[PDB]
Amino acid sequence: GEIAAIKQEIAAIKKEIAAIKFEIAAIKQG
Amino acid sequence: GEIAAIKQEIAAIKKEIAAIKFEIAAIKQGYG
Amino acid sequence: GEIAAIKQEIAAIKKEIAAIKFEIAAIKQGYG
Repeated sequence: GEIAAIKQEIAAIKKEIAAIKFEIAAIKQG
Repeated sequence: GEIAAIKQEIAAIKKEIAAIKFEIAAIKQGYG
Repeated sequence: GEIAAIKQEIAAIKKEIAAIKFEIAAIKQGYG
């Protein structure tokens, strides 16, 4: 259960990193 | 132990992500 | 190997975050 939750958190963080990289690229366009 | 250390790392990472998102919010509003 | 894989994921995330923090500094930087 603890392991399931930690892996879920890792996936959510990677999801945010992906989101961040797209935001940064949009800012650079300009 | 091992699992505990992994949780501290994940917790510190989450703070860094929150700071980055806010910085990005600030930049898009002309505060950076 | 499974727990080592989780530790690799964490080290990779840390490298991505440091690179992001550099990119944000570069977006912000002026001639100061």
